[PDB]
Amino acid sequence: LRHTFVVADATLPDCPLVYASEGFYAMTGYGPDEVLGHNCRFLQGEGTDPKEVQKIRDAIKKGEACSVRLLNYRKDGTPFWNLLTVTPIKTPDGRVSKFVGVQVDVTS
Ligand SMILES: *[C@@]12=NC3=[C]C([C])=C([C])[C]=C3N([C][C]([O])[C]([O])[C]([O])[C]OP([O])([O])=O)C1=NC(=O)[N]C2=O
Repeated sequence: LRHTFVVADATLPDCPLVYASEGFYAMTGYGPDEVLGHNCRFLQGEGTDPKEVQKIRDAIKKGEACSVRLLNYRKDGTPFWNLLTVTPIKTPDGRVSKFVGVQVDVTS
């Protein structure tokens, strides 16, 4: 039902976020001044499973949509489960331009 959504700029090497819904900011606890121009890998931490992470990277590198479940931590430290889904956006000539991801706090 509910879920946040963001846009990452693939034209840039590190895939920084260039847009985030109001839910993303509220959920994560960070403000646009702290997220724009960055990679949401900053929401990851100790419990975060590096193997799951390793899957998004590859999907991205390979430029394929992908969904995985990762443990993320809000700005206050409180952790939460993130059911993330990443989708690539290719130009008419096949090249990838942006990446779109939909986050969902499935902490149940
Ligand atoms: C972040 N959501 C998110 C949304 C998009 C559109 C993309 C492309 C990536 C993410 N990430 C994954 C992260 O940026 C990175 O791709 C992986 O960490 C693998 O690369 P590294 O170089 O860091 O090993 C998001 N990850 C999250 O944990 N939370 C989000 O909301």
